[PDB]
Amino acid sequence: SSEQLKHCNGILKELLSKKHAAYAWPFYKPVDASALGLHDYHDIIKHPMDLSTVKRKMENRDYRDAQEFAADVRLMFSNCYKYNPPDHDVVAMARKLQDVFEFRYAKMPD
Amino acid sequence: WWIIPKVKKGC
Repeated sequence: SSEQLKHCNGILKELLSKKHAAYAWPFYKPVDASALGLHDYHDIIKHPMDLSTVKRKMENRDYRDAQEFAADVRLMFSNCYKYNPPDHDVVAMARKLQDVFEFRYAKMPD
Repeated sequence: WWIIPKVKKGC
């Protein structure tokens, strides 16, 4: 219930914390396709997502259950895996941050 | 930051 959303908010705070900043920083804000020269990004990624958007939704009480929060976080990683070849640093960073997310999300209070 | 966007991190 609200208890499960508190667990989600805790995960979100952890993903944004200094402990994980070395691999989380590419996901703090929406991909700036123009600034990075990725002029095909929005043709390949039709539903962009990032941690600032997840945080805005959490602060506005947008998520009604844990599954909705998890779908957004996982969409963010999915976009990274779709756009970027797996040998690029951003994919290694995404996989490590998703490890953090999945292992803690799995500890959802029942 | 990126040395090369997406490809290689610098920080």
